[PDB]
Amino acid sequence: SMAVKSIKVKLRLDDMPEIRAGLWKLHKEVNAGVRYYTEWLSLLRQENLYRRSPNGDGEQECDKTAEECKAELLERLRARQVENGHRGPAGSDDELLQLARQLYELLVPQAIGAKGDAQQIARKFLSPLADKDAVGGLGIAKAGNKPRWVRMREAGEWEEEKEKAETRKSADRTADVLRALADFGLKPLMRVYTDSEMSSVEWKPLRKGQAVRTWDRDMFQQAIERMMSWESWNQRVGQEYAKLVEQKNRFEQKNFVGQEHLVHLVNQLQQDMKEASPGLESKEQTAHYVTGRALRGSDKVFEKWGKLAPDAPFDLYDAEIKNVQRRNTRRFGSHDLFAKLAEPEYQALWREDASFLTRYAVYNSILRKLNHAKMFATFTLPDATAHPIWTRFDKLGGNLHQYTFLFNEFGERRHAIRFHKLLKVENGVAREVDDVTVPISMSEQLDNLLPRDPNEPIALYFRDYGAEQHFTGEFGGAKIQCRRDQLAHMHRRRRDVYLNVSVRVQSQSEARGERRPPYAAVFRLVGDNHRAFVHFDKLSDYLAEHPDDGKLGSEGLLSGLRVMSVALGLRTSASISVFRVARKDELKPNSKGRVPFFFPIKGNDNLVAVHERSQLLKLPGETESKDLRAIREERQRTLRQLRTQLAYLRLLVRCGSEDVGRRERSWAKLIEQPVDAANHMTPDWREAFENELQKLKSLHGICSDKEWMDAVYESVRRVWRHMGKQVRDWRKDVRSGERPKIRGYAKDVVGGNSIEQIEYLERQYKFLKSWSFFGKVSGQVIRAEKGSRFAITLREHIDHAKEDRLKKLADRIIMEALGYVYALDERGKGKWVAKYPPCQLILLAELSEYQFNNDRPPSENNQLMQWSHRGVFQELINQAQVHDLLVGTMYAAFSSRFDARTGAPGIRCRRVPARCTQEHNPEPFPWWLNKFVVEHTLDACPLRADDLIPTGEGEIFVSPFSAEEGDFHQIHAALNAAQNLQQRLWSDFDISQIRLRCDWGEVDGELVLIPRLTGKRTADSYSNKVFYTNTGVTYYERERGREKSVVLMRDPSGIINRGNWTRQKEFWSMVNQRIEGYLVKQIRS
RNA sequence: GGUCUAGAGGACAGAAUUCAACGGGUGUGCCAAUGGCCACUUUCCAGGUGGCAAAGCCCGUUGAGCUUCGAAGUGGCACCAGAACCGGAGGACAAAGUC
DNA sequence: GCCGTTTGGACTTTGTCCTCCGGTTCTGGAACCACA
DNA sequence: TGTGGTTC
Repeated sequence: SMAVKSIKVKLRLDDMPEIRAGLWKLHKEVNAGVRYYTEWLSLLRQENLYRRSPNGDGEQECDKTAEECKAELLERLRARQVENGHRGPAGSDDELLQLARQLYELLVPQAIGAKGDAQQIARKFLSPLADKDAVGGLGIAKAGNKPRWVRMREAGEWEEEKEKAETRKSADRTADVLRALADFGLKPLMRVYTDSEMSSVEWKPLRKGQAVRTWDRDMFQQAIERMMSWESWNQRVGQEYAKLVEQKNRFEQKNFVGQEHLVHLVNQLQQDMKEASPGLESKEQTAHYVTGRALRGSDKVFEKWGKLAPDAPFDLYDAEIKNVQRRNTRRFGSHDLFAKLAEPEYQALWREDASFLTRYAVYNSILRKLNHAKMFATFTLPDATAHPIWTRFDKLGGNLHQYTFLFNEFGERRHAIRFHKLLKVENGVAREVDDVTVPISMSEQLDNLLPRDPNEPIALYFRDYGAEQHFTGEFGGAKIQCRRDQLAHMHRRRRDVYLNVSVRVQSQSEARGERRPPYAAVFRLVGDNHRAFVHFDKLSDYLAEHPDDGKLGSEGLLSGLRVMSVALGLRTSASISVFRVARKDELKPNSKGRVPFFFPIKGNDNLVAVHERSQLLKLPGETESKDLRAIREERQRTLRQLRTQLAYLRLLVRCGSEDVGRRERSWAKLIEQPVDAANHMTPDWREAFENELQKLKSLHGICSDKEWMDAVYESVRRVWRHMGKQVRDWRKDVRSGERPKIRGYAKDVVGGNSIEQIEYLERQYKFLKSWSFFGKVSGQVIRAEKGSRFAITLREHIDHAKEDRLKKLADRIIMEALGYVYALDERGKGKWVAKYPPCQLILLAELSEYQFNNDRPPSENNQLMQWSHRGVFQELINQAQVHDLLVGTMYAAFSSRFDARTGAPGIRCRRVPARCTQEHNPEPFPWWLNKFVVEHTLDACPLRADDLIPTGEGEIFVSPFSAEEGDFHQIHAALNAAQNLQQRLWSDFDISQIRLRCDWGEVDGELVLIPRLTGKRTADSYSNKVFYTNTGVTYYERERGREKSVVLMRDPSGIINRGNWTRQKEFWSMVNQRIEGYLVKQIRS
């Protein structure tokens, strides 16, 4: 309900090692206590425990079976009866096992599917289970917080709330289980950890009537928490595994019921390639099974195969596969699969049903995921070093061991933390102490915290650049943390210790006592994806109640109604456009009186959405220039040299193979061509590689096998030991190298927080991994060892690089939404200024389904991980909670392929750079300019500057503007996609207005396309309608309601095919003809 | 100034372009930002492990020298965390088949 | 023809190791009454 | 604004 934030603080423990040792001892004690109670709960559960399987990661073993638990549980219960001196009934084994299971389901209600409060369960049971004289859980004690009906009776009147206490107390089996434990001599079931032989700490003596310390209550709660969440996963994993088995059986008899002979044929196929595979021996059940990844682009190959003869030779089938791969090498599948599918014995898989293999690929993915799906969640006890939990500290006034944050205890910014209870270790003995004041290391992050009330040392103020008034906040719970790397170690040194303080920050809306900001009732956010929908009924009154008054920054959220759409990307991290809800009674802009761009709003005809500003929120390093382009090439010069040198080293190693026909085909690739025509290698190493080749050329065929192979391996050592020194010097220049470093603020940097700089680091890790695992023996596999770590310092740097990019991206988006701009003065040199009124809503693209998938090529998956847009989406929701900013998503299908102003479909294009058209020393063409010139054969055509090149992936969106051939509307692709999200917000857009999936069928005697009713919007418009044709390309609607489905497209602007419903294939070829076909024809002249 | 609208911090192209003392401090990190030496890992490179060492770092002041108008400038940025878990995919190695 | 993204290299199959990205389930309390 | 057992 309230924004919580963690500020990690470091403790200066240099001048007091007796307290540093006490904190470490306290950390070991709390982990040992949690492990004691967690182990007790696992025995009361008396079910199977599963652990991580060694000697192979994947499956899971049975660490402790149920009979082992029940046997060990009974050993403790019987020994406890003896320890309590029980003289009454001992109870049978089955009675004690049922009582223990009952108690477990009260401690962890998630075991049976119920809900449980970890705070209140641990408070309710620790004393009744560990205090010898406890009366809690029963109905005897008069203490405790008054019930909810007693609070109403005294103020706020009662009748129904006193009934709910009784009917809930009737179904409360706590009193009977505790009395059943008492009758069996188990009145103290477990032991208080601090008051037992397990702890060697000399704790403060127990008070009268005290048996449990505050430390034990911290331990017992953390044991219930980890137990509850794990039990919730046991139920969740079991359910999701059961749904998989149902998915498998509900799929065979619902997809290919009458297609049984094809299933037997593809099984022969999957085992045909299984035997004829020269790769590694198969071990998985689904090995060589037909997957969707291997069938990538099979739709194009099958249509091109249908236009052939079944008895035709291979090459015409094979060259028809090569053409599909050449069209785009990235979105292509397996050549060998299509090579075997062209064989006449397997042609029936794609000839009869052209969609069978993709259906069966889904069935194979269900088979593989079912073979790896777990049935139970692994159970791992806490460990002080391996799997640590952290000792908690309640705030001042809490019920646990508390702490105060001391502002300026030793200086201007020298803060301190006073632990009211702690441990102190002097000459090996651990001793509990009181009132320990510990200074804090300097933290500029702590400068955002200011004390609020002297009488209450919990209140604070919270600073923020995007808030003119500081937020009111309180200190919360804290936890003592140590570094994970300084944890498994022991040594004999005096280990940094941190305190992780939770800060609860109150937003400006929450400070006024409102559940939600007043503009929250205008925007409906649905689901976890925060799908945004506008209450068009209510925004006419909101503008009357909240008129624009010009207040900037965080002071203008209650005046006006603005929305900022964001288009995330890789070249530019964020592209934004701001719109304002205003009456159509407007006027001309300040500059040159050009009517402002606006969108109509559904429902309200008096109100529109006026465009305010559009910007590219480029993180540092996302710029480009002549000098920047050169430095970025030089920073990877030696790296790209060593990468290609390694590729030719492996070619030389294959020449030393024991397989005649491998070394001969490999030795052919070395002597047939020159070594480095592209000059990608270093000069000196290339010369050494040429010497060994010409040396082996004077021995090939002349010498014997075991004498030639011996020379090949000796020439590999000389060249590998040579390149080894090159890799050594390269790394020396990477860590210790003296490259220029920025001072102060500066735009146009080398890498900064750009995707390229992170991949510049990733490229170094990929090569070093390839360099260390490079094998000098041909055919040997070298993988990492079962627990090794590689490039620890570089890997942590790449992760810290992505973490810093993610947080700075979300902050830029929010600072812009709030209306703040970081501007330079050179007399102040950069300062956040409130320049614009704020936006109450940040509109993102709904991309929850754009996840990593095996169907996508591994490159496209790699980009999605570099991008990590879902991480940007979650970081925005976190940082926006304090600023009362709403973050919502919009249906993003075809957001970048349709015009935001016109509505006509378009093509992403690039413009020719002037480096390639200047007559004085022209630079070579890029990759996209070459592919475009090759497709249309424009070698003798002179390109000009800023020539549009339709590539389908550029940063410039081009759409036809009218029937005039060449009349184009050009705009930034990311900003067009950003404005499209805005246009869809105010019009209540649905994909059914542009795209429709249909199936053939009979309705009124003629063959027509029946549209698929997906969602209530599609059913509201096209349920009673149907589409007919005369040519098969342009469809028209009626009013009555092959085997594959047909997708219909529509131009809302009426420019392409007069906005009639068109088949998807011909529709986009018409868009291509009016853009690509025109630009190509004009270039030819 | 050329190109392109959204008319804005507009967008693409172009032309243009650091020491030294002393004092204080070193939360987690990034910005061209990945520490150094020695030893061990059979062997040289990579990677790992251990040890050692001084610091390297910022902030302030006083001096120097740079570089633009005697004055100014020689650092900026972001930060919601903890534990366990279940998934989703990458990376590397070898063989084979492919633009 | 491809929703969303768009890198120099791109693509598939087999097994086995290290890493990263995404999402779940718990958490980072409150308050009364006898104490001596 | 105590703690420690106890109830919400």
